[PDB]
Amino acid sequence: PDEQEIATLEEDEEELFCNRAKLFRFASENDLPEWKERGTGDVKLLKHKEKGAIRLLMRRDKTLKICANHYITPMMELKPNAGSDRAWVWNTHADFADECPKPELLAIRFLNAENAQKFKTKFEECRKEIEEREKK
Amino acid sequence: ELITILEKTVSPDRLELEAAQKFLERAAVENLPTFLVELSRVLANPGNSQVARVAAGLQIKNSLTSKDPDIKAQYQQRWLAIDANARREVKNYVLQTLGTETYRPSSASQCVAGIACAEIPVNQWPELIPQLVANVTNPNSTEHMKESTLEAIGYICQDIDPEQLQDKSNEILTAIIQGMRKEEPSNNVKLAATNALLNSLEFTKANFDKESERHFIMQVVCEATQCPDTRVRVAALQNLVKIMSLYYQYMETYMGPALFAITIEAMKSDIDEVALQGIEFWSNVCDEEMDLAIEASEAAEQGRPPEHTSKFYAKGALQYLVPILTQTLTKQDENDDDDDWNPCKAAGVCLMLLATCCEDDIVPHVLPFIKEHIKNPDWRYRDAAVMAFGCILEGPEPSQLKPLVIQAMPTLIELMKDPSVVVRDTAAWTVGRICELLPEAAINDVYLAPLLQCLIEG
Amino acid sequence: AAQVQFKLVLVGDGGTGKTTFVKRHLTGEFEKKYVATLGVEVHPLVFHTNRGPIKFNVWDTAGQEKFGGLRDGYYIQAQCAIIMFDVTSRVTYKNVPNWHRDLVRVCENIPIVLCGNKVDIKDRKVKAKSIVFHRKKNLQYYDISAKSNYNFEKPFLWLARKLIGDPNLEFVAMPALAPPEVVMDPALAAQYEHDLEVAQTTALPDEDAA
Ligand SMILES: Nc1nc2c(ncn2[C@@H]2O[C@H](COP(=O)(O)OP(=O)(O)O)[C@@H](O)[C@H]2O)c(=O)[nH]1
Ligand SMILES: [Mg+2]
Repeated sequence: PDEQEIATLEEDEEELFCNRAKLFRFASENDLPEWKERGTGDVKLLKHKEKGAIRLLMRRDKTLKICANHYITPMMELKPNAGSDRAWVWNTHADFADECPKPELLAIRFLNAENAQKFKTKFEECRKEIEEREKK
Repeated sequence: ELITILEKTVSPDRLELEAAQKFLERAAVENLPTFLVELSRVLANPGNSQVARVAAGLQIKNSLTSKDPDIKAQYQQRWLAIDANARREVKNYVLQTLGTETYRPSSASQCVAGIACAEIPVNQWPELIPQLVANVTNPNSTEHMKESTLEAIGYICQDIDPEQLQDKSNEILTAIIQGMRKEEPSNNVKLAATNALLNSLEFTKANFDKESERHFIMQVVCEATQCPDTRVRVAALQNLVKIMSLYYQYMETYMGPALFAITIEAMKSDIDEVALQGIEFWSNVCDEEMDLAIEASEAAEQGRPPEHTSKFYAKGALQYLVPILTQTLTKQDENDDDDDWNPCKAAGVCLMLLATCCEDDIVPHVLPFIKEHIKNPDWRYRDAAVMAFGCILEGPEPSQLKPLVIQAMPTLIELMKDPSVVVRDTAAWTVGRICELLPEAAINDVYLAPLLQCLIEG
Repeated sequence: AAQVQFKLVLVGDGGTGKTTFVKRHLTGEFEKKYVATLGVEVHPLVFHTNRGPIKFNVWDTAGQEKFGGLRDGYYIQAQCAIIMFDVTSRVTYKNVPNWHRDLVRVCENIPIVLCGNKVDIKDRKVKAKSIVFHRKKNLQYYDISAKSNYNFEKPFLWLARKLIGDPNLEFVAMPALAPPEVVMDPALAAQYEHDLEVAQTTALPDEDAA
């Protein structure tokens, strides 16, 4: 067959973070914008070896399909789910989950507290690094 | 020019499908007789593509049949009101197109079956049965002709009411048997005839009541079970299972001399499609005998049972069934899903049914296998042993099951830590069933809850 | 034609099944509202296996008899099919032989999978010991539930294994493609900020349900 050698294209990049979580997608296109499921799986943050580009990439479980794939920009800063302690909400302008750019609003809930805090700190570190890179 | 829109029916585009459906609905509503005549004319002509003829045949069939009985009756009543000449023309076209289809599933047979269901109870198509019988029995008929006619006969028998064709049931069975006979050179004809017989078994109750006809049917089915073609064997075993399900009381003269060896060889065969049916035969036998035992238990209050002819075939065949099932449980692979319907799961279900049926008698025939293979170095045999031990836990008296704390528990606890994942999961299943068994086998609940909690976390 | 797309057919029954099992794979969601299928709505599903990409033209057939339209017309040139029934209503299981007969009468020995939906709802009405049809016709059976994603990928994996001809076939991770970076007018950015705060205020109601 045409199997050749399957490449996930995760090479040439460093996996800064990886943990299990559940992700939700905001149905902005719907007349009722309420949240909808997107899948459960490991959320990975990938930093390019030399291009210095940090991106988010999450697949599902037992199907291994992409459900969220977009870069990280310095504009994705403020909005948290500070009311709760197991949630995080962010906005992306170019999502390539379905091989077509779309605007998306996403949420995530890891387990309760510690995973969420560690993810937030790592995300802030990556965002600060990308801001420092773009400032020059 | 219905050819273009019928060809459009296979396209995946939503707009094309919607347009095709709208055109079909408009044509059907505007003039049903002319629409049916044009559809049958398209179907009859062999110069059209396969898709167009199949679509036309399916449309004609849907014009006469519906899953809802009221809608089907309404369609048949509407069909009976069509002009006699148009009905004659469409019936002639549908009858003549038999045998001109090069694809195995004949679409014309469904139209024939629909028109038969519509007209036979009113006796409006008398020539249909003699024509089909002549087509089947003619030595000069082509293979496609035989296959199409046999499929049409099978559909007619399976669909129409049984009372309406009792007069010609004899001729129908004669044609089917002549199709199924070994002399037939075409395997496709054999498969079609066997499928027709399987579909028509419920219709031939009166024939099965006659001793000679029942004997002839059983003999031809047992002859067919030895056909070299795998699909013919599978169809014949399905026929045997259906016959056992429907005519259990009439199987006394055949069980043992002929059925026992065939079923045992099917179970021992290496082909999955054959072994599955071989195991299913005895599983259905056990289920029917359990139902008869329930009927006898109920009728113990009523004095005499109505039809309790249970000969306990399962109990007599237990000592031969058990070793074959235990051997079958060994055939497994690591990369195989535990929910995959291989002969292993069928063998396990059959073992559980036998345990629930024979009750106290299962243990002597199964326990030596467990003792021998509980510590076999091969993980497959160990898995088979633990699976069998777990299966036999339900149905025997708990007082008879007391030899489980003596030797079973200290070894299944070790097996729960076995390097192989499959045996680990099956031992977890076994100990889970033991968790449900132990409140009955325990003399007192002084250790029930703590041991239950320990085994849940085990 | 580098794809191996097959025409899959979902027959099912009235409600209780497709257009939610499919929608779970297509985008990923759980449609809690019953919108009866009107026609033969087609959704192309793509899976990745170690043998290469595989495609399924899923022809979703309506279960209601009045909404069938072309009742058996869609069962043409079909290469695989799935029969679905609700385990919470014995009526949907009673009609499985009719669907199997209709599939067989138009297609020649195509692989068929029998699936029982809504296994997570508890108070199961069709006990596992009462399901014997798959034994009779050598059909592969599964317990699935789109709400809890319990074995929701098994039928497609089994169908892929049967059609491709490799019992060892398994699902592999889908390759990742770098998204293109684009920017837009700041007015749309402010609109998206408004949508972001609207989303963050409405996130909690979903948490309470979950
Ligand atoms: N698949 C699935 N559906 C459920 C479950 N519990 C409730 N449902 C509902 O059952 C409905 C099934 O309808 P649907 O299959 O879409 O209708 P159909 O397309 O005509 O067959 C859905 O709208 C669900 O909201 C469950 O556990 N699994
Ligand atoms: Mg539907």
